[PDB]
Amino acid sequence: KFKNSTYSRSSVDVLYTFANCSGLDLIFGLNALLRTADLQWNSSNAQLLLDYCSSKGYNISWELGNEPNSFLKKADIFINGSQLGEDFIQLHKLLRKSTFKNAKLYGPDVGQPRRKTAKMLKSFLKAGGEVIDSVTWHHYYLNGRTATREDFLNPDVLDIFISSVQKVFQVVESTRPGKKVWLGQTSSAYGGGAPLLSDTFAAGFMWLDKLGLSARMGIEVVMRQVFFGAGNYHLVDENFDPLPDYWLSLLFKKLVGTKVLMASVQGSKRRKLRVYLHCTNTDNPRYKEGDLTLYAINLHNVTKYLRLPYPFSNKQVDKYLLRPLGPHGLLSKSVQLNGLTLKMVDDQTLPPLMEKPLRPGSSLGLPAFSYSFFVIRNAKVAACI
Amino acid sequence: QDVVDLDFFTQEPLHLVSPSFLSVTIDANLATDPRFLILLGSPKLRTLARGLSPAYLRFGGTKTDFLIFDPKKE
Ligand SMILES: [N-]=[N+]=NCCCCCCCCN1[C@@H]2[C@H](C(=O)O)[C@@H](O)[C@H](O)[C@@H](O)[C@@H]21
Ligand SMILES: *[C@@H]1O[C@H](CO)[C@@H](O)[C@H](O)[C@H]1NC(C)=O
Ligand SMILES: *[C@@H]1O[C@H](CO)[C@@H](O)[C@H](O)[C@H]1NC(C)=O
Ligand SMILES: *[C@@H]1O[C@H](CO)[C@@H](O)[C@H](O)[C@H]1NC(C)=O
Ligand SMILES: *[C@@H]1O[C@H](CO)[C@@H](O)[C@H](O)[C@H]1NC(C)=O
Ligand SMILES: [Cl-]
Ligand SMILES: [Cl-]
Ligand SMILES: [Cl-]
Repeated sequence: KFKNSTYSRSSVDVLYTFANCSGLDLIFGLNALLRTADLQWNSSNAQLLLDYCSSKGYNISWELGNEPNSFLKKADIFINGSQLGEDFIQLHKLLRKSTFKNAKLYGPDVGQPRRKTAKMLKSFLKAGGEVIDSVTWHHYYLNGRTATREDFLNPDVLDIFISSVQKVFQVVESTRPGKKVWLGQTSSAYGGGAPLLSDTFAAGFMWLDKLGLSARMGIEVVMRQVFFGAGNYHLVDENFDPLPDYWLSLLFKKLVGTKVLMASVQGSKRRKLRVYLHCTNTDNPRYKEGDLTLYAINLHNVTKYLRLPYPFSNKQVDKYLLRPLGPHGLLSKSVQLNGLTLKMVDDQTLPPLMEKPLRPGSSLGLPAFSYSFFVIRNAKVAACI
Repeated sequence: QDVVDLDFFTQEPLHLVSPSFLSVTIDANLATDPRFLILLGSPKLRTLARGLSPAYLRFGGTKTDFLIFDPKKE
């Protein structure tokens, strides 16, 4: 199914300028299937690209290969993890000889840790782990061809992610202890996404839960597949319109800080009411050092009312509750924040993200099949100062 | 019946995520679209991308391993 294609300097420029103008840091995956007669990586084409990018002053980070666990199926070539590690060492030497001698290198972008994938990741980290700056792996919950609505709302499906994360850390701690672990490509469902689901409000339960679990478990960076493109799991559709997961992602960015904390629900039902706690993002002008950001997912079919523990019970709380714009309910491509439809002011202007201040001491209402952020003002948490 | 008490651990950060914790990708396959320059030149798209800064943008996907750089191509 997959054929070789070429790309131009123009294409490289289009990509870099997009990233640069947008304040994003570009990571470029190099082709690992360029092989010598003895199945060593042939670095000649990469050398051409590195030189070009250095010639243009492009500050770029690098990867080599995507899902090398699948190379036999995709290209009838098997590359073992030991060889891949050597290939990475060879790329690292090229970077060290380039104009950006300190450029970062990530890999190996393996799929989620089945027996054979875990084996490949282990042998890769043993061989090449010294030259990678973070370990990258990928995750999807479901096949987009067969995924159901029901699956997108099922805690038993959401929970499978926990075991994948545990298995990756088990490999990493046995080979390269303390190395940073990144989700290098992830979404709800593979095969380009689940039609009519992966681009809707319903997609947000998986996305927000994955973010919460990733942060809580030690994953440092989560790369959402995709910002824009052909698959259903895009954040922005082919008309350049943002979908509900874009607005969810923007709110997360604005409200959720780097320091991860913990929340849990008493009585120990851990299933349908899912809660996460970080310090509030210190770049948000509205809030101050010490504030907390709670986020919560309600997969029950009734509203739940959450009570904050001492010493936060009477604090002013700002609610940021997301619900779909009708008539398509959870299958809507439009979302409202605290009852206001989210939409661009114009092509140059995101809207303000308006809070709903709650009555101090009130329980936090979370409707059925919904998710919300809650900022606890003047929380004065020392860990967050 | 529908009221629930939360317990919080707030003594110290349990983990520190990157400021770029929420990052994004563009699938390698998109560079095979004839309108790639129009798509990524879109001012509307760039505005939306700016809203997620700081973030990594990872260019990659299955097509990563079927893409070859050609310095001659226009
Ligand atoms: N469950 N689960 N997940 C594991 C089953 C194997 C994953 C399916 C094989 C295809 C994976 N394939 C994922 C993705 C897609 O199919 O949407 C595509 O656009 C990206 O370019 C690839 O890197 C990756
Ligand atoms: C690597 O690939 C280039 C371009 O296809 C080829 O001409 C060169 O001889 C190859 N190098 C090795 C060491 O096999
Ligand atoms: C490249 O960019 C990263 C991220 O902003 C920065 O930390 C790094 O120092 C840069 N390197 C150079 C040589 O500009
Ligand atoms: C891995 O593959 C390389 C290259 O084909 C080979 O020389 C090496 O012996 C293999 N290692 C293992 C452990 O199979
Ligand atoms: C609402 O959820 C309960 C479980 O708490 C379930 O037994 C009942 O069938 C659900 N109602 C609907 C309409 O799905
Ligand atoms: Cl292997
Ligand atoms: Cl190391
Ligand atoms: Cl695409």
